[PDB]
Parts: sequence; structure tokens; C-alpha cells
Amino acid sequence: MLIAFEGIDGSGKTTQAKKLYEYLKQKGYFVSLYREPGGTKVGEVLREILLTEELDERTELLLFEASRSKLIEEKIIPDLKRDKVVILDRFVLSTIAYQGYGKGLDVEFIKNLNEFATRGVKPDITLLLDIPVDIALRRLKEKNRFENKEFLEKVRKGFLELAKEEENVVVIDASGEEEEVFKEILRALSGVLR
Amino acid sequence: MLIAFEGIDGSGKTTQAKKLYEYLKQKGYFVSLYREPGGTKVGEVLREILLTEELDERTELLLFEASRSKLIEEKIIPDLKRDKVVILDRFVLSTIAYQGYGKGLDVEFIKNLNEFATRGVKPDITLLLDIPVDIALRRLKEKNRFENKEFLEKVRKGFLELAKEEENVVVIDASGEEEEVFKEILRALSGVLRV
Ligand SMILES: Nc1ncnc2c1ncn2[C@@H]1O[C@H](COP(=O)(O)OP(=O)(O)CP(=O)(O)O)[C@@H](O)[C@H]1O
Ligand SMILES: Nc1ncnc2c1ncn2[C@@H]1O[C@H](COP(=O)(O)OP(=O)(O)CP(=O)(O)O)[C@@H](O)[C@H]1O
Ligand SMILES: Cc1cn([C@H]2C[C@H](O)[C@@H](COP(=O)(O)O)O2)c(=O)[nH]c1=O
Ligand SMILES: Cc1cn([C@H]2C[C@H](O)[C@@H](COP(=O)(O)O)O2)c(=O)[nH]c1=O
Ligand SMILES: [Cl-]
Ligand SMILES: [Mg+2]
Ligand SMILES: [Mg+2]
Ligand SMILES: [Mg+2]
Ligand SMILES: [Mg+2]
Repeated sequence: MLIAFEGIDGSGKTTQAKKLYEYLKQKGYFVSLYREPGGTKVGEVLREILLTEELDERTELLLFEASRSKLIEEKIIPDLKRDKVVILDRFVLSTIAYQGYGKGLDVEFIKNLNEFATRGVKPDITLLLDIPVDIALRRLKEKNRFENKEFLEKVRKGFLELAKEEENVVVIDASGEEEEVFKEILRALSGVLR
Repeated sequence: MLIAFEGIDGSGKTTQAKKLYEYLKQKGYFVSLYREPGGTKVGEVLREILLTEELDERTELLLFEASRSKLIEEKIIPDLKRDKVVILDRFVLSTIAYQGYGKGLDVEFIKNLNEFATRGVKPDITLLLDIPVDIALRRLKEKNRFENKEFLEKVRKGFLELAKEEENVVVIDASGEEEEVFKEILRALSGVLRV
């Protein structure tokens, strides 16, 4: 049971994933929650680079994938082996939507890099938190280098294209308050998980 | 003009690349010299990760490629534009020989990633410093995780096969004395550059 949250910055992924985490632990699941990029010692070094340094788009791509690879080997595959429910705050669709649809790198190439880093590990469900860009940006404080309107409109569109084309992606209206969104996540999750 | 040095650990790449830097400077070229992994601030942090951490082979490949991508975009392409001769202490054949022949990852995939990271930039000449593994390892004072006989015998063989398959690779016998090996380098280079 691998549950991924996806969506643009300010869709509320981190808030929603921590809520789901604690809710499942309550219900007696064994649960893990990891962020991408990050989630391992090495991945957190890479996250810092990715967030702080001026990178070209090809370097950035390779470092998002390196973070993922480490997280898959070190944490995700061993957790799934142990019947831990694993919740991911971003996963493979983020790389396609940001570095592909956003930055213009080839989506088909990114897919193959994704499969390489993941060893083909796929979520049981992906919750795409969809929200208009203006709404999302208004939730944020400081803007990171990805959190700009022109760019995020392309990213939002790319996620919605992926939801049509990729498997097991459910589109969640994330424009509501925290609990209405959380209830929509639980309704979508009841489709794969008690 | 892009010149790459390749070969197993202890073949003398770093020693020879710096000799060549000094030689070309004395001839009035503008010259750059970079190591892989490393060569940029970002790259040098990746290098540290690569040497110090236990990494799975896939993460390792991707970090080697990320270091290369950074070096290509930040340093190598701007330098080639300025007519600097660029000398590399390791480049794309290292990744094929180490991660492909040594670690067993798919060579075609590695080549695909190499092309991505380099934007198709290729050396004018690659000097493969060939040497028996036992000779090479005896030159080294401390061993990193790659500097293992079992592993390097696979890698040495992979380099020698690449020197047949790839373009513009010249095999240099690197078991000799430093100056001798340097002379053989210069003779090879004279094919592609005024020495
Ligand atoms: N439904 C909702 N309505 C209003 N504000 C919300 C909200 N869900 C979360 N927020 C607030 O929006 C801000 C961003 O939330 P969060 O950190 O969950 O988003 P995110 O993870 O999508 C940003 P990123 O993609 O850059 O990491 C936080 O202040 C959070 O409290
Ligand atoms: N031709 C030669 N004969 C004997 N010793 C040599 C030599 N060339 C270099 N050495 C010595 O061997 C050691 C390793 O040299 P060097 O650092 O150039 O190799 P290298 O760059 O192939 C190792 P690595 O691949 O791990 O970076 C140094 O002590 C160096 O002085
Ligand atoms: C995982 C991932 C994140 N990102 C961006 C989105 C965020 O703005 C930033 C940090 O994301 P995070 O805080 O959700 O981990 O990285 C990519 O550009 N590509 C990726 O593959
Ligand atoms: C560039 C490169 C180096 N390496 C290894 C060889 C060395 O043992 C180690 C450090 O290289 P360096 O000191 O020659 O720069 O990295 C690879 O495995 N793959 C690569 O693509
Ligand atoms: Cl994918
Ligand atoms: Mg977040
Ligand atoms: Mg919008
Ligand atoms: Mg060296
Ligand atoms: Mg010059």
C-alpha cells in the first residue's frame, strides 16, 4: 500500500499527507511518511542543493531522480516488504509535471528515468490535489524558485494530463478548507484501502 | 578541443592530465583541467557523497551523471566557446566501464544518460591509460570502494572493449615511467592537435 500525493505548490500536500499519516496510525496501520526530494540522509543533502542552488534543468532532473532512487532502495521497498502503508509527499508525477511539462524536458525520457529510480514501484493510488494557481500561491509565504505563476500554470496542466493518462490517479479539488479536502481524500482512498 | 583521460584507478590519469595542462600552457594554449566527478562546487559535493556513502548502483549512476551535467553546462561548454583546450580527468567512458561493465547496469542506458548530461559534447581524443590491475593497485596508498581487484579487472576489460567500439580512443601503455608515458601521450595527441 503505497499512497502518493501530487500537485502544485500550495495544493496542501504536506498538510494532507501528515493528516492521513496520523489518521492511519490511529486506525492501527503501520505507516511511513516520506518527502521527495529528501527522506534519506543523502536525499536531504540533495534537497538542499535543489532548493538553494542555481541549477540547470538537466542537473536538476538527475538530482530529483537520485534522491528518489535512494529513497526507494533505502526506505520504500523495505517498508512495503514489511506491510507498512507508505505515504509519499510527491513522487514520480511531480518530476514529469515540473521538469517535463514545466521546464520542457522530454516527458518520455523522464518516464524512463522514473522507472529506473523506482525499479518499477507504482502507487496503489495517487491523490492529485488540483487547485487554481492563483489560489495556491496565495497560501504560500516565501516563494521558492519553482513558485511562479507562469511556470505553475504549465505544471498544473501537466498534472491534469497525467491524471488522464497515468493509472490510479484521482483528481481531488483541493480549493476547500482543510477538513473538506481530507474528507474527499478518505472517500477516494476507500477505493483501495479499508 | 576536448581531451579526456580514461583508465582504471592507478593508471596515472591525474598525474598525466596535469603534465599535459602544463605542456599545453607552455605552448601558448589557454587550457582548462577538470576532474570527474567534481570540477564545480555542486559537483564536488556530489563527489563527496559518491566516495563516502554506501550507495546503491542506480543512485551512484545518477549522481555521476548529475556531476557531469553541472560541469558540462557551467564549465566545459563556456570554455570550448572561448577556444580553451579542455582536459578532463575521467569522462563518459568511465561511467560505462565502472557502472556498466563493473556494476552491471545497462550500457545502452548509460550511454543515453551520458548523451543527456553532455548535450552530445564528445572528446576529440580519449587517452586510455591501460595497465594491469595489480600494478595499478600497488601505486595507490589508500583504497576507495572501487579500488578492489575483482571489480577493477572487470573495468579494465570494459575499457579495452570500449576502445574498439567507441570513436577516437587511443590505448596508451601506462605501466612505464611517468615521462615515457607522457611522450606516448604527446605522440597520440599530435594526431589531433598541434603539439
Ligand atoms: N485547504 C487549505 N486551505 C487553506 N490553507 C491551507 C489549506 N491546506 C493547507 N493550507 C496552508 O497552505 C500552506 C501550504 O500548505 P502545504 O505546506 O500543505 O502545501 P504544499 O505541500 O502543497 C506546498 P509545496 O508543494 O511547495 O511543498 C500552509 O500554510 C498551510 O497551512
Ligand atoms: N608512471 C608511473 N609510475 C609509477 N608511479 C606513478 C606513475 N604515475 C603516477 N604514479 C603514482 O601513482 C599514484 C596514483 O597516481 P594518479 O593519482 O595519477 O592515478 P589515478 O588518477 O589513475 C588514481 P584514481 O583513478 O583513483 O584517481 C601517485 O602516487 C602517483 O605519483
Ligand atoms: C519531487 C519534485 C519536486 N520538485 C519541486 C517542487 C517543489 O517546489 C520543490 C520542493 O518540493 P517539496 O517541498 O514538495 O519536497 O521541488 C520538482 O521540481 N521536481 C520533482 O521531481
Ligand atoms: C567519472 C566516474 C568515476 N567513477 C569512479 C572512479 C574512481 O574510483 C572514483 C573517483 O574518481 P576520480 O578521483 O578519478 O575523479 O569515481 C565511476 O565509478 N564512474 C564515473 O562515471
Ligand atoms: Cl513514471
Ligand atoms: Mg509541501
Ligand atoms: Mg490555474
Ligand atoms: Mg586521479
Ligand atoms: Mg587555446
